[PDB]
Amino acid sequence: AIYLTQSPSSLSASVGERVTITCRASQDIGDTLAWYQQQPGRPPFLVVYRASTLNYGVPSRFSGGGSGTRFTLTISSLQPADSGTYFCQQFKTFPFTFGPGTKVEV
Amino acid sequence: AMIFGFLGAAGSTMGAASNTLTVQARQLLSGIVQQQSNHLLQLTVWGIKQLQARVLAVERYLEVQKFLGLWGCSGKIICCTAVPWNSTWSNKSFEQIWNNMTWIEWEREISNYTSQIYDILTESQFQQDINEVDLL
Amino acid sequence: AMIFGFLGAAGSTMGAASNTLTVQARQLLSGIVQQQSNHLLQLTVWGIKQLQARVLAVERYLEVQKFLGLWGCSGKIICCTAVPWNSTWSNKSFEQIWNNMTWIEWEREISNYTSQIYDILTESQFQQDINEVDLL
Amino acid sequence: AMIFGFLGAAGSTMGAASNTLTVQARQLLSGIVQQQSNHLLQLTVWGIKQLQARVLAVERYLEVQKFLGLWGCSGKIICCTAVPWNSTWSNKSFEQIWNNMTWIEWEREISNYTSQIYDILTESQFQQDINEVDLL
Amino acid sequence: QSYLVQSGPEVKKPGTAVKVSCQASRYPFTFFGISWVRQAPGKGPQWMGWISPYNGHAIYLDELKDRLTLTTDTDTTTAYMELRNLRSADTAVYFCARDHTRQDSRGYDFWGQGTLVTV
Ligand SMILES: *[C@@H]1O[C@H](CO)[C@@H](O[C@@H]2O[C@H](CO)[C@@H](O[C@@H]3O[C@H](CO[C@H]4O[C@H](CO[C@H]5O[C@H](CO)[C@@H](O)[C@H](O)[C@@H]5O)[C@@H](O)[C@H](O[C@H]5O[C@H](CO)[C@@H](O)[C@H](O)[C@@H]5O)[C@@H]4O)[C@@H](O)[C@H](O[C@H]4O[C@H](CO)[C@@H](O)[C@H](O)[C@@H]4O)[C@@H]3O)[C@H](O)[C@H]2NC(C)=O)[C@H](O)[C@H]1NC(C)=O
Ligand SMILES: *[C@@H]1O[C@H](CO)[C@@H](O[C@@H]2O[C@H](CO)[C@@H](O[C@@H]3O[C@H](CO[C@H]4O[C@H](CO[C@H]5O[C@H](CO)[C@@H](O)[C@H](O)[C@@H]5O)[C@@H](O)[C@H](O[C@H]5O[C@H](CO)[C@@H](O)[C@H](O)[C@@H]5O)[C@@H]4O)[C@@H](O)[C@H](O[C@H]4O[C@H](CO)[C@@H](O)[C@H](O)[C@@H]4O)[C@@H]3O)[C@H](O)[C@H]2NC(C)=O)[C@H](O)[C@H]1NC(C)=O
Ligand SMILES: *[C@@H]1O[C@H](CO)[C@@H](O[C@@H]2O[C@H](CO)[C@@H](O[C@@H]3O[C@H](CO[C@H]4O[C@H](CO[C@H]5O[C@H](CO)[C@@H](O)[C@H](O)[C@@H]5O)[C@@H](O)[C@H](O[C@H]5O[C@H](CO)[C@@H](O)[C@H](O)[C@@H]5O)[C@@H]4O)[C@@H](O)[C@H](O[C@H]4O[C@H](CO)[C@@H](O)[C@H](O)[C@@H]4O)[C@@H]3O)[C@H](O)[C@H]2NC(C)=O)[C@H](O)[C@H]1NC(C)=O
Ligand SMILES: *[C@@H]1O[C@H](CO[C@@H]2O[C@@H](C)[C@@H](O)[C@@H](O)[C@@H]2O)[C@@H](O[C@@H]2O[C@H](CO)[C@@H](O[C@@H]3O[C@H](CO[C@H]4O[C@H](CO[C@H]5O[C@H](CO)[C@@H](O)[C@H](O)[C@@H]5O)[C@@H](O)[C@H](O)[C@@H]4O)[C@@H](O)[C@H](O[C@H]4O[C@H](CO)[C@@H](O)[C@H](O)[C@@H]4O)[C@@H]3O)[C@H](O)[C@H]2NC(C)=O)[C@H](O)[C@H]1NC(C)=O
Ligand SMILES: *[C@@H]1O[C@H](CO)[C@@H](O[C@@H]2O[C@H](CO)[C@@H](O)[C@H](O)[C@H]2NC(C)=O)[C@H](O)[C@H]1NC(C)=O
Ligand SMILES: *[C@@H]1O[C@H](CO)[C@@H](O[C@@H]2O[C@H](CO)[C@@H](O)[C@H](O)[C@H]2NC(C)=O)[C@H](O)[C@H]1NC(C)=O
Ligand SMILES: *[C@@H]1O[C@H](CO)[C@@H](O)[C@H](O)[C@H]1NC(C)=O
Ligand SMILES: *[C@@H]1O[C@H](CO)[C@@H](O)[C@H](O)[C@H]1NC(C)=O
Ligand SMILES: *[C@@H]1O[C@H](CO)[C@@H](O)[C@H](O)[C@H]1NC(C)=O
Ligand SMILES: *[C@@H]1O[C@H](CO)[C@@H](O)[C@H](O)[C@H]1NC(C)=O
Ligand SMILES: *[C@@H]1O[C@H](CO)[C@@H](O)[C@H](O)[C@H]1NC(C)=O
Ligand SMILES: *[C@@H]1O[C@H](CO)[C@@H](O)[C@H](O)[C@H]1NC(C)=O
Ligand SMILES: *[C@@H]1O[C@H](CO)[C@@H](O)[C@H](O)[C@H]1NC(C)=O
Repeated sequence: AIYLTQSPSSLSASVGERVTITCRASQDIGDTLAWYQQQPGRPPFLVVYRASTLNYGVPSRFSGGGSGTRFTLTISSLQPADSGTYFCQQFKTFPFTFGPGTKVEV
Repeated sequence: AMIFGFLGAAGSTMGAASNTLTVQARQLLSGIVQQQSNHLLQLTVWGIKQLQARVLAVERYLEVQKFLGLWGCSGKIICCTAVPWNSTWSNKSFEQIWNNMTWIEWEREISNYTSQIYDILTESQFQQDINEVDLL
Repeated sequence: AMIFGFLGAAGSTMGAASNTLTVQARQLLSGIVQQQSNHLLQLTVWGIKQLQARVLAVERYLEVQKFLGLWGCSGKIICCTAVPWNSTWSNKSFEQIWNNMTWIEWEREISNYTSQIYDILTESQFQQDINEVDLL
Repeated sequence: AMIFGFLGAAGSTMGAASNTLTVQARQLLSGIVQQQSNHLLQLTVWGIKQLQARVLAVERYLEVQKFLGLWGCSGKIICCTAVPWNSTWSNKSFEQIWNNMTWIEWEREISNYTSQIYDILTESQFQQDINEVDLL
Repeated sequence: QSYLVQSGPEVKKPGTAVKVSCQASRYPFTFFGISWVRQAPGKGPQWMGWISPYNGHAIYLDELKDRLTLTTDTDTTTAYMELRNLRSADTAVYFCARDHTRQDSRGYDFWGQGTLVTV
């Protein structure tokens, strides 16, 4: 029963800056974390899995890292397509809980 | 977890199929062909067909054993080498191979570079022996 | 101490017979069957018998070499293993085996567990390779 | 420096010929004789000459492999031993062998002592296993 | 290859039972596991259960342990989900997600369009 807490709630953003999303954990999670990009009216889309690997078809500007309890999702060259909210999920405990979610303003 | 028979884990991923290597390896030379076979009895129609099978069973075993010797892997089920993986034969990550592929699917994927990989492995083992003679 | 011939130490205890292992091992594949053999000359009555004798000699040699590879003992006369002895196959002490028994008597005593022991030896070697891949 | 073909370095000295050992070793068991062979088709005139060519190609491979196992050199291209060189087989120095002689010339020089050397090599490996069993 | 399609929306009165089916096609159904998540309106996804279409083994969430059961069908390659004792707060979009890989997926590859149910 691990709870995922991620901050900040919102990110004021425009084109071309280092936007970072941090997802904390209440217990040792390891490298078993995933990031989902949800656009309006669309189901969540996996972008990063294992906290380091990039899903098929995602632009290389995305990146993730960290281990243990601290994780990040950084976009180097934010572009007008990276809208919507993001979620982090844990994949080691009996329930695979999600995170509250953060929205990027563009 | 249960033990499998011969080729029973052909449909499972590599991570699970690699735990049943001795099942296939134990049956490569031994068979019922080497029995006593119950008009020369060794020139009959099936006297010849048995003899050819015996020679075929020996060539198949020695064909694999020849490569194990050149690569320094004699007497090992899983042998580690000093040849770095080249990300042109395949650039799949750990989970995309050992958790998503079967040994049949993979060996078809790198089938174009098996000949190249074999030559490199032989050349690598040769360097280790060269580097050891002029080191001791 | 004197050198023995082929099977000259069959009647001596293990402690003295094990000092002549290379005498028996040196004669397993090489013999006069591979000569030049002084109406198809290779189809005569004694042209066929020589042929299958040549194939018989190879299979007998490869039948032992198959196990040495599985157990990890390739290239060894006496090979130590990591399999603990089980006091159900035999519970004789050191002096009751190496100073009181011949290799023929002993192999008959544990004849019921040779097949079981062979499987364990292969499984043991497999674990070492598994424990090495995920350790380096 | 260029790669050679099969036996392309037969005329070069040892120091340069030993850099092409994998070329000769790679062709000892594999050939076109193991093909499908395009009135029993395997009793014809060339149905037999092919069968005896397949058995011949196997004994030639196993004959060398038998000695590698006894000497503890299985799976190695160049294998080092613990047998000191005896200055009766040949007393030439380093420069008089590896910079002035070819492998064919040398193997004829020590041709009288190869059998003696083979037995010594086998006996030496036996002592290593004996000294290890009663040491651990 | 592979695509998961769910049923249409349902407007079920409180206290009733709702069954939603996610149909999988054009890929080996039994190889990859199926997960269900519900995105409460104006909220983030919540994980409910994971069902293996190979051996039927299922995993549930404690709050839904006694209320939710997942069943799988092989011949027509369809995944079913039934929920009983529908509280007023159960209104949410329901998704069926395919596992990333055949073993230790740690990710979801393909989703469904969603099935918003009102209670
Ligand atoms: C033919 O093909 C099919 C499909 O391709 C294939 O089926 C796969 O078989 C493999 C077997 O090798 C399965 O992998 C195993 O799965 C076991 C079950 O895992 C699930 O359940 C876990 C919790 O179960 C515990 O608790 C319940 C009670 O709730 C209890 O009954 C159980 O017995 C058990 O105690 C759960 O944790 C697990 O979650 C994993 O997977 C999800 C998604 O895959 C992932 O997101 C998680 O992060 C986590 O990794 C899953 O929900 C599992 O117990 C077992 O684990 C053992 O082995 C691994 C090997 O590494 C060890 O690390 C581990 O410590 C255990 O010892 C193993 O993971 C796989 O799930 C099947 N796939 C499907 C879709 O069903 C067949 O095998 C193929 N057959 C042939 C012959 O080819
Ligand atoms: C066919 O079967 C027969 C019978 O089964 C078998 O005969 C046995 O052959 C083995 C050879 O491997 C014999 O074992 C050897 O015995 C040697 C002689 O031991 C006796 O004499 C010792 C003293 O002798 C010294 O002094 C005398 C002068 O007094 C001198 O002439 C000698 O040359 C020598 O210098 C004595 O110490 C010894 O006592 C031992 O044995 C008794 C009883 O067994 C025991 O109670 C003692 O505690 C002690 O252990 C015995 O009285 C012996 O020299 C020789 O030792 C060498 O080898 C061992 C190997 O481990 C080394 O440890 C040791 O340091 C020496 O290098 C060895 O022990 C055995 O005795 C025969 N059995 C019988 C009944 O005669 C044949 O070999 C078989 N043949 C075939 C082909 O199968
Ligand atoms: C058939 O038989 C023939 C004859 O038996 C045989 O020919 C021999 O082939 C071997 C090849 O393995 C030759 O050995 C090589 O020789 C190279 C040339 O050496 C000479 O030139 C050196 C300087 O050259 C440099 O500078 C010039 C410009 O000035 C430039 O063009 C060159 O490319 C190079 O950059 C010179 O130093 C050298 O002196 C050596 O030899 C003399 C006399 O033997 C000795 O007294 C010296 O002390 C010194 O050792 C010579 O004058 C040479 O570059 C090459 O070196 C490489 O390999 C060695 C291997 O150990 C490395 O240590 C070294 O670092 C280099 O990497 C190598 O030594 C040999 O000279 C031939 N013999 C004759 C008589 O021509 C064929 O190979 C046979 N063919 C077959 C198929 O069997
Ligand atoms: C683990 O393995 C599974 C299974 O692997 C598959 O099965 C095994 C048995 C082997 O045969 C493998 O070789 C084989 O791949 C993996 O699942 C696959 O994942 C990929 C990537 O996600 C996925 O391909 C994407 O499909 C998306 C949705 O499908 C639409 O497009 C298809 C296209 O099909 C046409 O093209 C193929 C090949 O050219 C033809 O064979 C076929 O006949 C069609 O003509 C269409 O059929 C559907 O109806 C959908 O319309 C699709 O959006 C993607 O397109 C994008 O691809 C890249 C990104 O990868 C972008 O850059 C492009 O611009 C496109 O926008 C992909 O085509 C496969 O369908 C999955 N297969 C199955 C069976 O599920 C899984 O990914 C592996 N996990 C890992 C590696 O972690
Ligand atoms: C392995 O090599 C084969 C042979 O070169 C490749 O197959 C070719 O693929 C191209 C791609 O369109 C075709 O135009 C050729 O006609 C194919 N050749 C044959 C003989 O079919 C193959 O793509 C390579 N890769 C793999 C993974 O097999
Ligand atoms: C190797 O052994 C052969 C055979 O013993 C030696 O050849 C003999 O050499 C002497 C020396 O003059 C001759 O008298 C004998 O007639 C030779 N014997 C034969 C059968 O030809 C040879 O000298 C030894 N050494 C080498 C390097 O070969
Ligand atoms: C990988 O293999 C290709 C040919 O398949 C070769 O050209 C390339 O040099 C290799 N990579 C490295 C680092 O050598
Ligand atoms: C892996 O190689 C394939 C070539 O088939 C290429 O399409 C893909 O982009 C490569 N992926 C990475 C991460 O390099
Ligand atoms: C010894 O062998 C018997 C069967 O031969 C087996 O039942 C027993 O478990 C073995 N001993 C141990 C310690 O495993
Ligand atoms: C050894 O095993 C035998 C069974 O053949 C038994 O009779 C004997 O008592 C055992 N001895 C010891 C010391 O365990
Ligand atoms: C071996 O097995 C046979 C048959 O089960 C049995 O009669 C015999 O007592 C066992 N032991 C030995 C030493 O043969
Ligand atoms: C060298 O070999 C000869 C026989 O060719 C032998 O007489 C001599 O003892 C050997 N040298 C040594 C040091 O053993
Ligand atoms: C080497 O042996 C030969 C025997 O053919 C002998 O003539 C020569 O003097 C020996 N050289 C040395 C340095 O011992």
